[PDB]
Amino acid sequence: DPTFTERGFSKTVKSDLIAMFKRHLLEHSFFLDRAENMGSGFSQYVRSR
Amino acid sequence: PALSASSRALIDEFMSVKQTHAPIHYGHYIIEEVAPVRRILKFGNKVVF
Amino acid sequence: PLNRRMQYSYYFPVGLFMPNPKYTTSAAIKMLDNPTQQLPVEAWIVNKN
Amino acid sequence: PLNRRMQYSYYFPVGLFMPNPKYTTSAAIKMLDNPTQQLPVEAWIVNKN
Repeated sequence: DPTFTERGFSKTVKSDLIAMFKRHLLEHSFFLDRAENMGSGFSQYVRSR
Repeated sequence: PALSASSRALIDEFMSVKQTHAPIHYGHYIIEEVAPVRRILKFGNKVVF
Repeated sequence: PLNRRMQYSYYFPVGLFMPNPKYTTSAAIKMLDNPTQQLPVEAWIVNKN
Repeated sequence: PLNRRMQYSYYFPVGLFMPNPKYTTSAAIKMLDNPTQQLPVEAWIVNKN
């Protein structure tokens, strides 16, 4: 997603992208375990991912 | 007003129930987070909106 | 250029003090000291992580 | 070879100690001990089974 990047590869953009990695390791990996326990939005969730 | 508190006690009260918690303890106090960006706050699996 | 950056100014106090009729609004937290002569020394705010 | 092996390292402390302003969060649990001076000496964790 070039929103974060292509602004100038400083210490700061990568030092924020590390916390982005830490936040996305929890809510968007092993999505099938979410979708087998999620509500009625089964198919649209997998299509989104 | 940003989300501040006094000790960790009122923080982990406000993370427990975001509806019926204390804004003002005996001498202690905690100011709730109202903002243009209403942030997600994760504390373990307890997570509020 | 539609990826603008707003710059909000948050604020929070630290080290305030209640007036002498001190009350509480949660029947769970009881601190293990004399609660009347209590005043915060600090503030615990939350970050983007 | 889609059966890859992620090795997520976990970590947990033992023997840690609260600071001297002590308190509670849920008031429906009691212990038959003087609550001020007590120490977490062991740690219980939960296995895969």
